[PDB]
Amino acid sequence: TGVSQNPRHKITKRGQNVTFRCDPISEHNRLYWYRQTLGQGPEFLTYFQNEAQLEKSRLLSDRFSAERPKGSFSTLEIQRTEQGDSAMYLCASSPDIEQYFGPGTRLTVTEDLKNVFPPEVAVFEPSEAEISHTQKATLVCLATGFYPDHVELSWWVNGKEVHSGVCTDPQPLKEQPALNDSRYALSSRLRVSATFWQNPRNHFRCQVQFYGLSENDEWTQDRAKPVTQIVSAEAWGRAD
Amino acid sequence: QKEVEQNSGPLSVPEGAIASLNCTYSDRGSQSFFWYRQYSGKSPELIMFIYSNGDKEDGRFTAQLNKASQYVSLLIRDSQPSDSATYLCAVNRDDKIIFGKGTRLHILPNIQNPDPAVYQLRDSKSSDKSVCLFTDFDSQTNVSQSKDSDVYITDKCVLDMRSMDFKSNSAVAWSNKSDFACANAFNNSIIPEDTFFPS
Repeated sequence: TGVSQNPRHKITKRGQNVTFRCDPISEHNRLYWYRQTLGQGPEFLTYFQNEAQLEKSRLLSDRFSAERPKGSFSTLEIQRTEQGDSAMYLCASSPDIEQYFGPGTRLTVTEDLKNVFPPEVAVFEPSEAEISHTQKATLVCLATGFYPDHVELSWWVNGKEVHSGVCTDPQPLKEQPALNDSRYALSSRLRVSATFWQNPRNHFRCQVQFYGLSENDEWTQDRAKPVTQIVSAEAWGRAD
Repeated sequence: QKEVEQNSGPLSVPEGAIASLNCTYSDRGSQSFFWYRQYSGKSPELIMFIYSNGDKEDGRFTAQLNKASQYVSLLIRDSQPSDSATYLCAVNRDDKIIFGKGTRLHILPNIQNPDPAVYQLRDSKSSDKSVCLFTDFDSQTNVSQSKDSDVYITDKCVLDMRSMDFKSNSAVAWSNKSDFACANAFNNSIIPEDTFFPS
């Protein structure tokens, strides 16, 4: 339960249309759309009461189009997408004035679907010097060369996901900061005791869920179509 | 918008201490105010609201609304690791909530026994790819980003070995070069003088 939004991610070539959908909490007469970019607050777009769209902001330009036909779900259409439309599109519903937000739709508008790339993933094994110095072992995952910057990195030890001893970078950093469609990189650490790492039956996977092209996206290259996909890399423990 | 003003920080607050977040508003007709918490990958979550002048406590949070001075505040007692997030100030303007740009809060871990050290790590797959790991430094060590387009450096990141009740910071650097050694990797940053560099 809660407010739901779909899709969770959208890549679009600039100049194309795109439509997002919100499914609010059923009891709420009020629906809101907001746009948000990193380091900034949610910027107000429009506001529905039942089916009536009662308020629009100047950020809801002509190319923007929101409707809530049955005073229920809502759709937001951006026509002829620009790079400056890249943002997270948030939906919220209210019984009065408190706002409850959905998980968002992350939109990336790229010049050309050809600049979409899946991550490459590599796992780096604990240093022998750390093992001797601290009796602990830090694995490092690197995810590199992905665009756009919507990935989800997780660690899996013996087939199960672990959270303890994990640190992942809060944001992926740009590989070509002076390029508008720069590929990205992400790193994560996983720290276990030295003895857990020296066990050769322990299996360590770094998994990166990447959100890429849709099945109905036009692919015109010979390198594999960078669809939504998991890339992962692995390492087994070693007894000194 | 120009009706919700808050400084972007980031604010760094020692674990256990009180974190203080402030926000000012331009319109004295405003009556209803909110604090929203947003974790880095996530949507804003409402944690406190206040609709009259005065104080409000709910657990570790204290929200304060002062109409005469036109500010609203959030106090977080006994700062935890889990409070590290962006905290959005918000005011109701008729029937729509308007948000400030958000203040980012870093709750610094209390590192019992720092043991700063730079280790080099090598790929599980081709053992010619490597990575530098700066770890176990205290929480007021500032990692400086690269102004070298061939060198990638990540910021500080705290992990919790919750079973062993041990927290630790670390930062990672790598390079398109592989003759690149970890001695000169973090040198664009000020690091502890006795950082261990093994051979």
